[PDB]
Amino acid sequence: IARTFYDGPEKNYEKTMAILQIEAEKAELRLKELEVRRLMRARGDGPWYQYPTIDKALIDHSPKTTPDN
Amino acid sequence: KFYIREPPHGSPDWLKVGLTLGTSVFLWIYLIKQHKEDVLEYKRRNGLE
Amino acid sequence: PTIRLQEDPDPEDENLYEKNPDSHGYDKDPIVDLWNMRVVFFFGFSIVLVLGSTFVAYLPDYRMQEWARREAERLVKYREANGLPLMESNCFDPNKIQLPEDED
Amino acid sequence: NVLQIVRDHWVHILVPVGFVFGCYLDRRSDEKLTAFRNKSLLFKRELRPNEEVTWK
Amino acid sequence: MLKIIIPTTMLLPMTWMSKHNMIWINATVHSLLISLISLSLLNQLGENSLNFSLTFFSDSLSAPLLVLTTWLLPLMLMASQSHLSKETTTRKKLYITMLILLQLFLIMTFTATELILFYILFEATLVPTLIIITRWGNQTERLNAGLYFLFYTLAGSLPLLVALVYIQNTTGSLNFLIIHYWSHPLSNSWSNIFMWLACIMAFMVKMPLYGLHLWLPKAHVEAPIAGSMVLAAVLLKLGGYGMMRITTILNPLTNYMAYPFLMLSMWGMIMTSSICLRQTDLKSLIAYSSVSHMALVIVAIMIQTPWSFMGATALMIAHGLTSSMLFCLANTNYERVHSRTMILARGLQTLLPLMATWWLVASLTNLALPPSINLIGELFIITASFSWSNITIILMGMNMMITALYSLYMLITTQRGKYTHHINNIKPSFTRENALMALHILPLLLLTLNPKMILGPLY
Amino acid sequence: TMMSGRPGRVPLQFLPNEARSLPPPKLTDPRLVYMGFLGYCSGLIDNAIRRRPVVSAGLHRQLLYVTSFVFFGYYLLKRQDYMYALRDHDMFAYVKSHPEDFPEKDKKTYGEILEEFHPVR
Amino acid sequence: MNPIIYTTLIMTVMSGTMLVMISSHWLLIWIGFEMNLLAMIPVLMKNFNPRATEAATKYFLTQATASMMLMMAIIINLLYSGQWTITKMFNPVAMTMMTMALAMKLGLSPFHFWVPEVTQGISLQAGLLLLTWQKLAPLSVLCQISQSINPNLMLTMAMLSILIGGWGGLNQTQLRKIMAYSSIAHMGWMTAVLPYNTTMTILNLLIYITMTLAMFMLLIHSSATTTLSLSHTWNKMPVITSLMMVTLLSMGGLPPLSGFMPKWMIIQEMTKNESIIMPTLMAMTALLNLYFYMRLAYSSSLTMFPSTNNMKMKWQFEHTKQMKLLPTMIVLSTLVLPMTPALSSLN
Amino acid sequence: LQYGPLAFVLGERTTRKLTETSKVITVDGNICSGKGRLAREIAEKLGLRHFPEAGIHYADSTTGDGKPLDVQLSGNCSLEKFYDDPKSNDGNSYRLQSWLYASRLLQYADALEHLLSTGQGVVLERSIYSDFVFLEAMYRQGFIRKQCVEHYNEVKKVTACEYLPPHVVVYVDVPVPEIQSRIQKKGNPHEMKITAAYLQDIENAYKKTFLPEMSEKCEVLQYSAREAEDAEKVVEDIEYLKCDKGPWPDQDDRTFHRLRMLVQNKLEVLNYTTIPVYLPEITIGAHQSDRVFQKFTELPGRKYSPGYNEDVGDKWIWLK
Amino acid sequence: MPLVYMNIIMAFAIALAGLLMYRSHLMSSLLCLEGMMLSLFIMSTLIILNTHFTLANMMPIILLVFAACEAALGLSLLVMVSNTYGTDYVQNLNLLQC
Ligand SMILES: CCCCCCCCCCCCCCCCCC(=O)OC[C@H](COP(=O)([O-])OCC(O)COP(=O)([O-])OC[C@@H](COC(=O)CCCCCCCCCCCCCCCCC)OC(=O)CCCCCCCCCCCCCCCCC)OC(=O)CCCCCCCCCCCCCCCCC
Ligand SMILES: CCCCCCCCCCCCCCCCC[C@@H](O)O[C@H](CO[C@H](O)CCCCCCCCCCCCCCC)COP(=O)(O)OCC[N+](C)(C)C
Ligand SMILES: CCCCCCCCCCCCCCCCC[C@@H](O)O[C@H](CO[C@H](O)CCCCCCCCCCCCCCC)COP(=O)(O)OCC[N+](C)(C)C
Ligand SMILES: CCCCCCCCCCCCCCCCC[C@@H](O)O[C@H](CO[C@H](O)CCCCCCCCCCCCCCC)COP(=O)(O)OCC[N+](C)(C)C
Ligand SMILES: CCCCCCCCCCCCCCCCC[C@@H](O)O[C@H](CO[C@H](O)CCCCCCCCCCCCCCC)COP(=O)(O)OCC[N+](C)(C)C
Ligand SMILES: CCCCCCCC/C=C\CCCCCCCC(=O)O[C@H](COC(=O)CCCCCCC/C=C/CCCCCCCC)COP(=O)(O)OCCN
Ligand SMILES: Nc1ncnc2c1ncn2[C@@H]1O[C@H](COP(=O)(O)OP(=O)(O)O)[C@@H](O)[C@H]1O
Repeated sequence: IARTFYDGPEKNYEKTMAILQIEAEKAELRLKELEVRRLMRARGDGPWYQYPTIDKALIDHSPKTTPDN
Repeated sequence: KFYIREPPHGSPDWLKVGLTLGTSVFLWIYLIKQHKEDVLEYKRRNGLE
Repeated sequence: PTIRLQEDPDPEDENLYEKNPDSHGYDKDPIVDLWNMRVVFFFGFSIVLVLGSTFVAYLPDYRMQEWARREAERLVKYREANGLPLMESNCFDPNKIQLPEDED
Repeated sequence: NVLQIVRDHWVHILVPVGFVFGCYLDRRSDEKLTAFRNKSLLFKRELRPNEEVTWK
Repeated sequence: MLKIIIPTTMLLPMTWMSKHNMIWINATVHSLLISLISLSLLNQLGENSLNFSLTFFSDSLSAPLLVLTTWLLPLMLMASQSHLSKETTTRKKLYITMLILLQLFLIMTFTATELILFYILFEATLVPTLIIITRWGNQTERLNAGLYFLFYTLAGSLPLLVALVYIQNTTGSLNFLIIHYWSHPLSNSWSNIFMWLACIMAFMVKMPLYGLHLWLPKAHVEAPIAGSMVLAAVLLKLGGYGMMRITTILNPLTNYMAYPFLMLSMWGMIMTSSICLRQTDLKSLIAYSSVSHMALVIVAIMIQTPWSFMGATALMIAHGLTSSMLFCLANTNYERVHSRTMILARGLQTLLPLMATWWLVASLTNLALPPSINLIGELFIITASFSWSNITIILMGMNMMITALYSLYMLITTQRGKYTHHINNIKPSFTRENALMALHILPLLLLTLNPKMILGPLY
Repeated sequence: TMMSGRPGRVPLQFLPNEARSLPPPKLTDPRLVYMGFLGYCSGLIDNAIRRRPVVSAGLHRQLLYVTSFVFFGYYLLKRQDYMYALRDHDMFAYVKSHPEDFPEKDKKTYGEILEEFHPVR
Repeated sequence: MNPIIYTTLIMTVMSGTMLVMISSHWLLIWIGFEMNLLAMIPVLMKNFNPRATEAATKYFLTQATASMMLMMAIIINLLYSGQWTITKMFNPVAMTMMTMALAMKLGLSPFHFWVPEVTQGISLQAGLLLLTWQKLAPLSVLCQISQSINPNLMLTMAMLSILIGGWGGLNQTQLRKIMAYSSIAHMGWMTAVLPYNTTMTILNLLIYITMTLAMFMLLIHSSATTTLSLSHTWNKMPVITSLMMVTLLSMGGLPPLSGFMPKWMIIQEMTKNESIIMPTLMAMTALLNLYFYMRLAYSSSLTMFPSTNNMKMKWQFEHTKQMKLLPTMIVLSTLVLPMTPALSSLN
Repeated sequence: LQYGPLAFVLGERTTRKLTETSKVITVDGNICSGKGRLAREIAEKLGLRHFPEAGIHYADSTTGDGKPLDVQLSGNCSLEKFYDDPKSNDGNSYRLQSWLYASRLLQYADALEHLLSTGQGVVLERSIYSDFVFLEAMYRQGFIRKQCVEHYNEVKKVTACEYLPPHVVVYVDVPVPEIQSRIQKKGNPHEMKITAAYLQDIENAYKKTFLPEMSEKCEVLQYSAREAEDAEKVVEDIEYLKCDKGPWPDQDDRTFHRLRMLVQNKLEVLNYTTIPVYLPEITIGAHQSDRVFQKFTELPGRKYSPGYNEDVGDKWIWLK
Repeated sequence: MPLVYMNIIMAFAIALAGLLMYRSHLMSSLLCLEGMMLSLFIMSTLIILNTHFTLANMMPIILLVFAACEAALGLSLLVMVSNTYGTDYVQNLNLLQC
C-alpha cells in the first residue's frame, strides 16, 4: 500500500518547508507594503499618491504690456 | 412542418457562419503571434535567450 | 363558481409493488430498477465497504507509533543501564536558556 | 453494436478521466515546491551515484 | 488533492449529459467511486499535516469529515430518488446539481488552507442548501425556514469576515500554518473581547449554540430528506471545524470568555434533551437531539484539552451518521403515511420487522451504547469536563438519563404497541430503504472496530 | 488615488512599453482557462435564452464567445501582472531610499525572549 | 419619437458624460452636466403619459438645483483661489457645497427622495439609463476631488443611503421602486470607500452596473413591472426566472457570486484603516437588501404562482427582438469572483 | 432585414405603399347572418385579403403547422359546452369569451401588420370593437358575473386603445325570427339551444352601442338580408365613400412606425391579456399550469424555436 | 472680502431658499431658478472684473446661454403639466406617491 499509493515523508516535509517559506515571505511583504503606503500617503515623497499640480508649461513668459507684469 | 418557413434558414446562413468562423480563426492566429512576439521580446530584454 | 382556481385534483399514491411484485423500490421500469439495485449493492457493499475497510485496516504506520515504542525502549534501556533518572523535568537543556538577570 | 452503446455510455469515462487529470495536476503542482528538496537539516542525504532527485 | 475535487466537477456534466432514465445510476456509481478515492486521505501522519499544494492541505481532523461528505452524497441520492419520481428530468438534474455543488463546496471547505478561502466556501454552502429547502420542500413553512436559516447564519458570519480581514491586516497572513507558528497571546482588552466575539459567534450560530438554535428545527423539519441529511450530518460540523481551527489565535482570552457559552451549552443541553420528551413531531425530536449533542461538542471545544478535542471529533462523526440514519428512518414512515405526527402510525414492528431492527440499532447508537464511537466521544468529553470541574458530572449525568429516555420513548411509540386500525397502505419495505439503512449503520460499527481514524490530530 | 498620478505615465496606454520586459502569461494559464469557461457559459446561456438546444445549437457562435473571452483575458492578465510588478518595484525602491524608516532589528532567539505562559486548566 | 432624434439625444447624453470625464476645466464639467440634463429630459418622456411628465419635472427640478449649487461652489472656489482646474478644492465651504450638489445629483440620502419616484414614472429602458449611465459623471467628479473630501460628511451620507435603501426597499411591491432603492444602497456602498480608495469605488461601480444591466434586461425580456406580473413568468419562460433568481442572489452579496466581491474589497480597504465599526454596520444593513431580493426570488422562481388561461396563447409565440449582451451580463454578474485580483488593472 | 428603427432611418416608409384601396373593412352581423359570404365576395371583388372569423384555434393556424392543437393545450374552452350549459359553475362562458377576445386581438394585429407591410387592404368578419356584444348578451342572460365584465373592460381599455379603428363598418341586419329559422335549418344540434333573448341582446347591443360608437370615427354601411346577396352593389357603395372622419387621415410616418413596431411582436400585443387579476373562471392553479405547460412542450415542433426542432425535419442545427 | 460680495451671496442664498420653498405655482420656482442664474452671473462678473483675468470674460456669456437652456426646458415642462391638469400647481404632481 505504501509503495503503490504513497510517498516517503521527505517529500511532504520539504514541500511543507517550501510552502511555509512562501507564506512567511508573503506575510512580511504585505506588512511592508502597508507601512510603505502609510508613509507615502503621509509625506507625498513617493511615486504613489502623487496628486496633480498645475503644469508650468502653461505660463506665458512674454512682456505683458506693463513692466510690473 | 412550419406554416411559414422560419426566416432563420433551414440551412445555415453561410454568410454569418463564414464571418463568425473567420473572426474566430483570425483572433486565434493573432493571439498566437502576439504570444510568440511577447516571448521573444521578453527573452531579448532580460538577456535569457 | 364557488371555487378559486381551475386546479388539478391531488393524485393518489402509485404503489410500485402493483405493476412489479418484486420492485426493489428504485425505478418504475423493472430493468433499470434491477440494475440500479445491482450497482448500488455492488459498489456500496462489495467495493467501497469491504475493500475500503481492508485498505484502511492495512494502512502503513505513517503515524509513527511502533517507531515511538522502539525509540522509547532504546532510551529506557540506555538510561537504566547508566543509572539515569529515566526522564528529566526540563524539556530543553537549561544551558541554552538565558533567563533575565534579575526580577527585583 | 459499438457505435450506439458508446454514444449511450460515453458519460461513464468523465469521472475516471477527471481523476486521472487531477492526479496529473497534483504532480504538476507539487513539482513547483522543490525549493528545499534534499536541503532539509533532517533529511539532507548524499545522492546515490545513479539517481538525480531524492523525490519527484 | 485535485484527484477528489475534479471528479465532482466531472459529476456535474456527466449528470447533465446522462439520458433521462440513467441519472440516478450514474450519479450513485460515480459518487461511490469518489468516496472510495477519498478514503485514501485517512493515511495521516503523526506530527504535521498533508500539505498538498499552496491552497489545500489535510490533517486527521478534516480527513474523516471529507470521507463522511463523500460517503453521504450517494446516500442522499438513494433517499431522494423516491419522492422525485414524478419530477421532470430537467429539475431532477437540477436537484442532483444542487447536491453535487454542495459536496464540492464542502470538500474545498474542509481543506482550504487560509481563513478567507475557508470563509468563502463556508458561506457558499448556503446557496445550494437554501435552494433545495425552499424549492423542493413540501409544506408552506419552507419559505420561512429558509429565511431563518439564511439570516441566522449571515448575521453571525459577517462580523467574522470583518474580524478576519482585520486580523490579516494586523498580522500579515491568514494561512493556518503561519497563524499557528506565529501565534501570540491576546491581551485582556475590550477590542480583543469583541474580536473574540466576532471570531466565535459565526461558529456558535452554525453549531448551533442554545439560544441561537431556533433556525435548526424549522430548517430540518421543512427540508426534503436529502436536505435534512446534509444539514444534520455535515453542515452542523462546519462550526465545530471552524472553532477547532480559529481557537489557536484566541487563547488566552478564551479562559474568561468561554464561561457564558459553557453555561448556555450545558443548561441548553438539559433543556433541549427535555424538549424531546414532549415532541409530537418526529423530525423536530431528531432536530432537538442534534442540538443537545452539538452543545456537548461546544463544551468540548471550549474547554480546550486534548481529550476534549478527541471527544469532539468522535462525537461529530458519530452524530453525523446517527442523525442521518434517524432522518431516513423517519422519512420512510412519512412516505408511508404522509404525516409527521409520531402517534399516527403505531406498532410498526408487527408490520415492518427489519425496519424495526433498523430503528432499534439507530436508537441504540443515539443513546451512546458502548462501545460505539458515540459513547467514545461522549465519555472523552465527560472526562475532560470532570477534569475541568467535578460538578459537571451532575449536568452530564442528567443529560445521559434524558437522552436514553427520549430515544427509547421514540422507539416504543413508533414501533411497539398495536398498529392503528385505519391505515392499510403500509407496504413492505423496499430493497432501497433497507440498503440505505445498512449503508448508514455498517460504517458506525466498522469505525468502532478501528476508532483512531476519527479521534482527531490530538491522537 | 495612490496610483492615479505617477511620473512618466501615458494617459490611455493600457499597456506601457516597459511592460514588455515581463514574462507573458502562458496560454495554458488557469485564469485564461477560466475566461474560456466564462465564454462557454455565456454561449450556453445565449442558447438557452433564445430557446435553442443548449449544448449543440450554435457551434460557431459558441466558439466566437470562447475565443473573445480568451482574447480579452490575455491582455487583462498582462495588465494585471504589470500593475502588480509596478507596485512591488515602487515599494522596494521606497524601502531602499528610506533606510531609517525600515531598520533591521536585532535577531533574538527563543531561548532569550521571555514569553509569559498561560496554563490551560 | 423619430429614431434619428432618439439616437441624437442618446449620443448627446453620452457626449455630456464624456465631456464631464475628459475636461480639466470646472466650467467645461458644468457644461457637460447641463448638456447631459438637457438631452436626458426628453428620453424620460419618450412614452408620453402624466406619470412620465411628473418624473421628467421632478428630475429636472432636482438636477437644476444641483447645477445651481455646483456652479456656486465653483465660483466660491474661484473667488478664494483664481483656479479653474478641477483639483483639491482650496475652500472648505465651496467643498461642502460641491459635495452636497454631487450627492443630490447621485441620489444619496437625505437627497434620495427623487430617485424612487422618477424610476417608477418612466419606462424600463429610461430606468436602465437613469440607474446605470447617469451615475458615472458625478462619481467621476467625486473621485477627482476625493483628497479634499470631508470624511465626516461623505461617510454620514453613505451610511444614511445604505440604511434608507435597505429600509425603503422592504415596503415595495413595484419592481422599479425596488431597483431604485437598491440603487441608493449601492450608491452608499460606493461612496463609503471613496475617501480611502477610488479604485474600490470604480470596482463597485462596474459590478453594480453589470448586475443592474442584467436585471433590467431580464425585466424587459419578461415584460414585468410588478411582483405579480413577474409571478407569471415561470409559466412562459422558466429559464429567465432561474437566471433572474441567480442574479438576485448575486445582488444580495452572498458568495461565491460576483456581487460579494465589491463589498469584500471595500471592507478590506476600510479595515486597512482603523474603520472597524462602519463596515460592520454596512454589512448588517445590506442584510435588508438581501431580504427583499429573497422576497422577489420567492415570488418569482422558488415557488409557482397561479397563472391565467390566456397564457396558452403566449406559449405559441417567440420573443421577437433579443437584446444583445444579456448572456454576457448574466455571466459577468454571477461567475467572476475567481478573477478578483484583476482589479489591479483599475489603478 | 426585419422591420425596425434601422429599416426606418434608411428607406422604408409606409405612406408610399398606401394606395387608397387599403380600407380596412369589418363586417358585423347577428349570429347566423350572411356576413361571411358577403365578406368573401367583398374581398375577392376589391382585391383585398379576407380574414375568416377568428375562432378558438385561430392562433394555432399562424404558429407551427397550421393544424389546430388540443383544446386542453389551447383555448381550454368550447363553444358547444356554452350552448349546452351556459351557466356551468366551471367558468366556461367567460373563459371562452376572454379567449375569443384575445384571438380577435391577435387577428387584428395580423391584419394591421399585413396592411402596413404590403399596403394591400384587409376584410375582417368581426373585430375587437364588436366582441363586447356577446359579453353583454352573456351578462344580461345571467351567464357571467359582473366581475367578469369588469375584467373584460380593463383588458379592452388597456389593449384596444393602441390600434386604429377600421375604415368601413359593414353591418348585415337580419331580424331575430329569420336568424332563428336559419339556425333551425342549419343542422347543428348545439346551436338550436340558443334562446331568442340571447340573440335579442346581441342585436340590441349592436344597434344601440356598436353602430352609434363607430359612427363618429368610421363609415357605417347598414344593409338588410335581401341587400346582402348582391355584393356588387355593396362593393360599388364602398368605392364611393369619403374616408374623412376617422383618425386615419391624421396619421404620419412616425405614428405608422410605432404602430408597425407594435403589430409585430405578438407577445407585446398579448401582454395585457394576462394581467394578474384572479378571477376564478380564468385563474389556473400552479399544478395544472405546470402539467399543461409541460405537455405543451412535448408537442412535435414546439420544444425549441421555429428553426431548431430536429424532430420535425430541421437540419444543420449545429451550424445555425 | 468686500461687502458687495456679501450682498451677492445673500441674494443667491435667498433665491435658493425661495426655490426650495414651494407655494403653489410652478412659475414662481422657475423665477427663483432664473434669479439664481442672475446672482451667479453677477458674482462671476465681479470676481472676473476685479482680478484682471481677460480670458474668463466669456464664461458669463456661456453661463447665460445655459441658463436660457434651463429656462426653456422648465417652460416646456410647465406647458405639459398645465395641459395635463389645467393649472401649474405642484399639488397635482403627486401620482408617483403610489
Ligand atoms: C464550481 C464548479 C463548476 C460550477 C460552475 C457553475 C455551474 C456550471 C456553469 C453554469 C452555467 C452553464 C450553463 C448555463 C445555461 C444552461 C441553462 C439550462 O437550462 O440548461 C438546459 C440544458 C438542458 O436543456 P436541453 O438539453 O436543451 O433540452 C431540455 C429543455 O431545454 C428544458 O428547458 P426547460 O424550459 O424545461 O427548463 C426549465 C428549468 C430550467 O432552469 C434551469 O435550467 C436553471 C438554469 C441555471 C441558472 C444558471 C445561472 C448562471 C450560472 C450560475 C451558477 C451558480 C453556481 C454557484 C452556486 C449557487 C447555485 C445557484 O427551469 C425550472 O424548471 C425551474 C427550476 C427552479 C430551480 C432554481 C435553481 C436554478 C439555479 C441553479 C443554478 C446552479 C448551476 C446550474 C448549472 C447547470 C444548469 C443547467 O442543460 C444542458 O444540457 C447544459 C449542461 C452543461 C453542458 C456541459 C456538457 C459539455 C460536454 C460534457 C463533457 C465535458 C468535457 C468533455 C471532455 C472530457 C474528455 C473525454
Ligand atoms: C496483496 C493485496 C491483498 C489485500 C488487498 C487490499 C485491497 C486494497 C485495494 C483498495 C484501494 C482503495 C482506493 C484508494 C486509491 C488511492 C488513490 C490515490 O491516492 O493513489 C493514486 C495512485 O494511483 C493509483 O493507481 C490509483 C488506482 C486505484 C483506482 C481505484 C478504482 C477501483 C474501482 C473498481 C470498481 C469495479 C469496476 C467494474 C465495473 C462493473 C495517487 O496517484 P500518484 O500521485 O500518481 O501516486 C503517488 C505515489 N506513487 C508515486 C508512489 C505511485
Ligand atoms: C447477518 C449475520 C449477522 C451475524 C453473523 C456475523 C458473521 C461473523 C461476524 C463476527 C466477527 C467479528 C469481527 C472480529 C474483529 C476482526 C477484525 C479486526 O481484526 O480488524 C480491525 C481493523 O478494522 C478496520 O480498520 C475497520 C475499517 C473501518 C471502516 C472503513 C470506512 C469504510 C467507508 C464507509 C464510509 C464511512 C464514512 C465515515 C467517516 C470514516 C482490527 O484493527 P487493527 O488491529 O488495527 O488491524 C489488524 C491488521 N493489522 C494488525 C495488520 C494492523
Ligand atoms: C441568546 C444567546 C446569545 C449569545 C450569548 C453570548 C454572551 C456574550 C457575553 C460576553 C461575556 C464577557 C463580556 C464582558 C467581559 C467582562 C464582563 C463584565 O462584567 O466586565 C466587568 C466590568 O464591569 C462592567 O460590567 C463593565 C461592562 C459594563 C457594560 C456591559 C453591560 C451589557 C448588558 C448585557 C446585555 C446582554 C448581551 C446580549 C446583547 C444582545 C469585569 O470587570 P473588569 O475586570 O474591570 O473588566 C474586564 C474587561 N477589561 C479588562 C477589558 C476592561
Ligand atoms: C463583472 C466585471 C465587469 C467588467 C466591465 C466590462 C469588462 C470589459 C472592459 C472593456 C475593455 C476596454 C476598456 C479600455 C481598453 C483600452 C483603453 C485604455 O486606455 O484604458 C486604460 C486602462 O484600461 C482601463 O482603465 C481598465 C479596464 C479593465 C476592466 C477589467 C477589470 C474588472 C475588475 C475586476 C473584476 C474581474 C473581471 C474579469 C473579466 C470579466 C485607461 O488608463 P487611464 O487613463 O490611466 O485610466 C483613467 C481612470 N483611472 C486612472 C481612474 C482608472
Ligand atoms: C445570530 C445572531 C448573532 C449575531 C452576533 C454578531 C455580533 C458578534 C460580536 C461583535 C461583532 C463585531 C466586532 C467588530 C469586528 C472585530 C474587529 C476588532 O475586534 O478590532 C477591534 C475593534 O473593535 C471594535 O471596534 C468593536 C466595535 C463593536 C461595534 C459593533 C456593535 C455590535 C453589537 C455589540 C454588542 C453585541 C455583540 C454580542 C452579541 C452576541 C449575539 C447575541 C480593534 O480595532 P481598533 O479600533 O484598532 O482598537 C485597537 C486600536 N486602538
Ligand atoms: N364573442 C363570442 N362569444 C360567444 N360566442 C361567439 C362569440 N363570437 C362568435 N361566437 C359564436 O361563434 C359561432 C359562429 O358565428 P357566426 O359567424 O354567426 O356563424 P357563421 O360562421 O356560419 O356565419 C356562432 O355560434 C357564435 O355564437
